Amino acid sequence: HMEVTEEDIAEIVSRWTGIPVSKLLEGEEKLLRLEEELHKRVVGQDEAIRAVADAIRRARAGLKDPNRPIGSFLFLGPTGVGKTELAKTLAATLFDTEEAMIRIDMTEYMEKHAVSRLIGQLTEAVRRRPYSVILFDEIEKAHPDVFNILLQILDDGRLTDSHGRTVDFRNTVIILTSNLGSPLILEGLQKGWPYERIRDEVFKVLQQHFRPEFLNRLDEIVVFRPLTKEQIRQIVEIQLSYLRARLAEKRISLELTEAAKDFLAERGYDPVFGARPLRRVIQRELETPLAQKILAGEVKEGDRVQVDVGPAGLVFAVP
Repeated sequence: HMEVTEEDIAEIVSRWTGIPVSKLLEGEEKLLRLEEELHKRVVGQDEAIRAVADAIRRARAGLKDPNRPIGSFLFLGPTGVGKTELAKTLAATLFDTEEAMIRIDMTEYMEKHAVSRLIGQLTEAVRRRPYSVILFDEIEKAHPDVFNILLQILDDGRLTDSHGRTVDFRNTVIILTSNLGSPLILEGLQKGWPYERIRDEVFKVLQQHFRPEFLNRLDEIVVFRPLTKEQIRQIVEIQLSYLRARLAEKRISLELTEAAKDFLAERGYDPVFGARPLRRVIQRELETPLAQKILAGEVKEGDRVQVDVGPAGLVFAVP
């Protein structure tokens, strides 16, 4: 039908039921091309994306335990290389909006009485949103008791609160994240440890916090890799999207050189936080002098701006 769209109908069903549009429109095939959706935003990390996609494909084919969340993942490796981005993108694609991602920072869940806070910070959030990606950040800091409740989610896709009434988790996607090993790998490189030492050290620290009985309940254990220079160069480009869209209103083009992107990349990426400090770097190195250039009148309506590297920082040109 022409005047009435698929979206029009889907929205009605979506609003009456509470089922996301995406979920109603999953079949109209996208599951086949879900890796490319996630690639629009998550540069690199091809293994992590396939994992997540393969897990979701299995649940959608009716091949997994129905009494479980759709997917359960442990995302290991360094921070700032795509974990949160992926989690968000995952929510936006499967459940329409990033607002459909619940983030539990386990730093607040270390001192025993933290279970009650969950059961109901967690249980209430998943009560009003049955269709949600749940992001447990740095899960290794979490207290044992708080870890026990997480297993209950992994066992039957449900969880009891204070009243006794169970909250359904069978439509949720659980992503757990941790750095464990990475800071340690950084230690041994700065301390000149032999490879096998570092490798032995990481393994035992992982064994301490995550015991087989818990990992067995997970769909995939993903280890995120550090980014290559080329991957970072694409991360720079993506991060510019908003600025470039802001300038585009006044028909202003922002055209960086090869050296320019590397410059930002160098200072906006480090092995500790990955690419997380890049935003502030862009804002300081490029967005600052550009603002000055505009307000000085040296950059105008429709102007094409060429960004190059220099000795002082970034140099700007008008052709």
